[PDB]
Amino acid sequence: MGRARDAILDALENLTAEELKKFKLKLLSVPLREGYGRIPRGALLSMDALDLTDKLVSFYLETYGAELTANVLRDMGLQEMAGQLQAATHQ
Amino acid sequence: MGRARDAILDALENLTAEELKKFKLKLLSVPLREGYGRIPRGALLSMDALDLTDKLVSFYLETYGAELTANVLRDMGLQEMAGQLQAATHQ
Amino acid sequence: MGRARDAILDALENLTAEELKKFKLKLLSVPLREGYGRIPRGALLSMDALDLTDKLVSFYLETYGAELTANVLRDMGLQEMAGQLQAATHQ
Amino acid sequence: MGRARDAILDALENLTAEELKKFKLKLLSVPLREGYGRIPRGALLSMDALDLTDKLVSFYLETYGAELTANVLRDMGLQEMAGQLQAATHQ
Amino acid sequence: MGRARDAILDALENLTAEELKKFKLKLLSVPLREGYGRIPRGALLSMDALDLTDKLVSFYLETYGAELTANVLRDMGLQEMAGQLQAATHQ
Amino acid sequence: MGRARDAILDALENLTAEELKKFKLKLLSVPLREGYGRIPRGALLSMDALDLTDKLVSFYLETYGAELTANVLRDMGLQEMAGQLQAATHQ
Amino acid sequence: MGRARDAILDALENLTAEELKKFKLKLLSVPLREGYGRIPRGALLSMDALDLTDKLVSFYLETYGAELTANVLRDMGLQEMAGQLQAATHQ
Amino acid sequence: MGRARDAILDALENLTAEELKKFKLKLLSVPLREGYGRIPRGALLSMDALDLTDKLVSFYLETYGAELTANVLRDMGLQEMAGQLQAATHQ
Amino acid sequence: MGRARDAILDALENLTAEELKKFKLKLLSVPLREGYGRIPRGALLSMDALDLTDKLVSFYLETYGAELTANVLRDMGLQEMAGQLQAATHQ
Amino acid sequence: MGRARDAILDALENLTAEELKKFKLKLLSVPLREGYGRIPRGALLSMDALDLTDKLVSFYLETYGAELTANVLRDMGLQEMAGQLQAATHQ
Amino acid sequence: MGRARDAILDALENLTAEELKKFKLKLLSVPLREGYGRIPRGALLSMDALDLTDKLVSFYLETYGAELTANVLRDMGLQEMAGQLQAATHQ
Amino acid sequence: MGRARDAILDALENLTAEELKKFKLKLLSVPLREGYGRIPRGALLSMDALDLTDKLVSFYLETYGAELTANVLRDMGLQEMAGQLQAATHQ
Amino acid sequence: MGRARDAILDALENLTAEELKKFKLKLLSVPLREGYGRIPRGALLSMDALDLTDKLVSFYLETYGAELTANVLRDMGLQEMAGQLQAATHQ
Amino acid sequence: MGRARDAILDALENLTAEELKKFKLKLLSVPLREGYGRIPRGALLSMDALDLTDKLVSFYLETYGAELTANVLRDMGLQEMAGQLQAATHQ
Repeated sequence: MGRARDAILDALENLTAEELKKFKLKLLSVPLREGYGRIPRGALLSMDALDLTDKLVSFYLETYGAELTANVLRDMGLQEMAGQLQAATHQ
Repeated sequence: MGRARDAILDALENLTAEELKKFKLKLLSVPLREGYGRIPRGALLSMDALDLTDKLVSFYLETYGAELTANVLRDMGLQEMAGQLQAATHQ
Repeated sequence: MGRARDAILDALENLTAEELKKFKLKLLSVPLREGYGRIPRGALLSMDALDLTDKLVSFYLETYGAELTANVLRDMGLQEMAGQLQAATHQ
Repeated sequence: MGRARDAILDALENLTAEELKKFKLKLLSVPLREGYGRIPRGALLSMDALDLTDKLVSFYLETYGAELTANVLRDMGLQEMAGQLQAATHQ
Repeated sequence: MGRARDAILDALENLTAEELKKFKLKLLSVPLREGYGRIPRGALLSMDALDLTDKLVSFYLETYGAELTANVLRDMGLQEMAGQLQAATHQ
Repeated sequence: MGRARDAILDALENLTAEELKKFKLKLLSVPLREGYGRIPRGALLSMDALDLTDKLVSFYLETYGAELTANVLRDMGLQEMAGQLQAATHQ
Repeated sequence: MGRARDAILDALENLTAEELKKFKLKLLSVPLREGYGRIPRGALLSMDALDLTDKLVSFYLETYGAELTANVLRDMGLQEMAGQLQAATHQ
Repeated sequence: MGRARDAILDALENLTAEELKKFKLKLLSVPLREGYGRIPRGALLSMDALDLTDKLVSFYLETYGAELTANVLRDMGLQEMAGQLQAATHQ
Repeated sequence: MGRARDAILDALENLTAEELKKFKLKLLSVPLREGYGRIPRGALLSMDALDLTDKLVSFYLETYGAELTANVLRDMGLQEMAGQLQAATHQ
Repeated sequence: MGRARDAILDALENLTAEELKKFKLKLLSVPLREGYGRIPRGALLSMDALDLTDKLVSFYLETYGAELTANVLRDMGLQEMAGQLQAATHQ
Repeated sequence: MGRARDAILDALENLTAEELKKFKLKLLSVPLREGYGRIPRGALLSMDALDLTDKLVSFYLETYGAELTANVLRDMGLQEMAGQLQAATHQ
Repeated sequence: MGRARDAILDALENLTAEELKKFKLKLLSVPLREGYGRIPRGALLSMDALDLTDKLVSFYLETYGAELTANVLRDMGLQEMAGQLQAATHQ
Repeated sequence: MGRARDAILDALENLTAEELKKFKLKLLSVPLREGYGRIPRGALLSMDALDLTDKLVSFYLETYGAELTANVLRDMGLQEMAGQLQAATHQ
Repeated sequence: MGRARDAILDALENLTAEELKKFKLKLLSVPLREGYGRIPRGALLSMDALDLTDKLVSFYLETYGAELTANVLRDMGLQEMAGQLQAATHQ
């Protein structure tokens, strides 16, 4: 199976518990491409890093799952984890 | 078959576990129209969102099942989920 | 016999204990083509993955049984298992 | 989904922990329009910026949620964050 | 069903998590009218506001459930929530 | 809600760190009307201006909470703050 | 039930945070009457006023629970709260 | 049938979930009279208050079942529940 | 039978409740040799250590089941358990 | 008749449900003497303590049934149940 | 049954929340006699005092279970609890 | 990993607490390159040297993180610390 | 329990905030008898008088705990407090 | 088991609350040998001394776990703790 489920894990494990809550809150309002659904609010507010990675790779695909994570990380300020994620997924 | 069982599901899945319990508690004393029964305490205080949706569409109908849910949601303060539920069910 | 009963099993076996309930609930309201019946609520809410796959291939046929499963999976958000099922069934 | 949940977050994160308490205290007595509820004291006096933004966007809507926040910010003296919020939300 | 289970909820939700402990502790020693039982210590010291309201309306009735709660609230100093509860319940 | 929770805040925020201590100390011996309780020493000697305003408005009512604060302010010499508080609360 | 669980609470709530620690420390070496147990050090050094009152009335009885608290308060210097407790409990 | 199965329940319901574990642990090593067996560890460490009461009145008799419970409660420090149980059972 | 089912248990029983979840998540994406199947998500995300060991020795054999476990453990950083497993299995 | 089916029961009833699973799993690979068979997996992973005791005394004999149980109990760390089993069986 | 399970509990209940963690960590490397097993890390780092006492008396015997506890307690500095444990266990 | 996280630490540890506050105040208005975010006021005005270094290296990269710090240090007068930082980071 | 935990408290409560630091610093290098441990710097350099007394009586015994404190007090110059401690502890 | 887990503990308990944070920050940038992983920031910036010792001995081995700690301690200035650690570990 694709390695995109491991690049996201190494990015969501390098950020503290106060930035994970902000990530999960930003994930409720980020614009989405057509044909994709949105994770319900009842789950996004309890999931930890592992469940969040699994849900991200399940609802979206590998490529879009990586791109959306990188865009959200860039938007909230952190550009080191976003850069690492882009470097890992792109090649 | 009627799609009002899917609008209620999207309304009970966007609220946390401390708001679902309040919803189930206020469902015990909400005024009811004539000819409709009340869900007993034994089962109502254990069902999750899916079981709650099924049971709500079981005792009540599509139209009244949506209206009662919207009224209860507006009663407890949440006017976003109630608004989207009304928008979906009305048309 | 047809191999479409095996593609459905490989898709419903990757669903957790909470997503299978949502699948079985969405199966009660999904629009149906003319000439096909609906699974009764008495048995639908008790089956496991194997019984669900067998019953789905029983009421519907291979092609429609795969298409309905893929549509229900896409509707509830999961677009990875839906894509896998489509790839397996189409060719 | 609307972006007014993001403009409020950028306004409640630029004020210290001594002004957040004042904001949450003035939120308990601010005048409200008809049809809207008031956040209970039990939860309002324990939330941080993220939960406060989520609850403010949930109880009210995007437009009124932004207007009330701007009015409360202007009431307590801070005219820079209120102006930034108005500029972000209006256009 | 009577609306006395809603007036009590609005009174136990406007007091913090340190006053709820005091409420539950004082509930173990207040005088009781004849014919009524006392909540056991094992369950009382673990309930939050919702279960507390449910059990208070369960063991006692609506009228006595409101009067006892108002008396306990007045005993521990809080004369705002007690006054609001009295105003809601009496008329 | 009542606007008397804001007039008290504007009066306790104009007190230096040495005058707030004297206010909190003289609040321990001021005569009280019948039916009202006294704030315990455990919490009274730790609260800041915001918590003090909240507790003053909770233990007493709006009218008595304002009158007692004005009387205490006048008693220790400061008549500018007491005069402003009286002018704000009365009309 | 006995009122002695309310007289102790009004005595442990009138002492600051550095006197509760001293109270809990002197509670570890005060002489005890025969037949009564000693609170373990593991839980005694974490209890706040409410849990301390509950445990004090649980391990000992009303009369001995009041007398021991009065003796400990007198031994550590505070003669006002000890006098208040004695007056409340005796009559 | 004897009322000794009701006095034990009223004593095992006034103790919290952290004291029930200690009760069940001390029940594994308390000295026993001749002719009586010991509850196996496999079922003892999973029973709740109701099952524990039933097992205690089943393996032992009413008189010895009350005496053993009182002695175990007195051994572990709690002399209020033990005294209440003794008063209830003796006369 | 083979003793490699006991060396794996001694390695999966020394992982905390948070590292077993990571092990089960990384087991969903680890590269696999030809001719071997993959455990479905529906069952793998609920297994504890004992069922995980049994399933690992069921789908894979003794040698490959040990090598895959050692590789997964080493990949997530844990190089003490991997060393113990290698020492136990190789000789 | 032989009493070794009762000594085994007293050893399998003194261990919790989490250790019985480990016992049943370690029974799948323990070395066996020549001439004795192995319990199949289909039945072994469903039996409770009573069925396990009966089946263990069925395949093996009294002496070997006790010795194998003692060895397996020693392997998993429990040397108290193994000791009491040896004491009961040997004399 | 032996009373050495009661002397250990009175020693592990006198440790604060930070000394029990150190006890559990140092229990992972203490030298052991021949023939005795070591508690797995997965369960040892989550046990509280009661389960710790039960496991300590289960894996080892009464005498060794007390001696190991005394050795570990003295090794970390605390020679009061270890002293009373030795005094209780020896005679 | 890059060593620029250690060169910044030696620059923010040689300056007193009256200069760290000025550094943090100047960091709120310094011009920034395109695509980079600005640290919010709520967190920036509470960080010590270590948290400030971590946030500086996280929001920006190694090179820009060092260059911005050197520019800010040069702006506020200190040319020894900035020179040391430039010498360390450049080569 | 022994009264030597109270004689130490009456000696460490008469030290100003500048002499307690000197006492704690000299406690780090004082010669120790064989068989006794030394308090680590991580915890010792933050304790107040109450925690210091508790740790002093816990690590050492009553007699040695008093003697070491008296010697340290005499070594730093204070011979009135050391004399009082010796008089209290000796008889 | 090896005693190198206890030598690290004696070195991390001699660091104040401000030096442990610096140690944990230097642990994020220290060069690593080939074949060893790096602890994620999510858990590194929350751990206390005990969890840090356990995790350090978990990712690395006894020898490398000691050498890395000694080098990091020497880098940050403290050569007494590093000397003690080397003396303990080497022989």
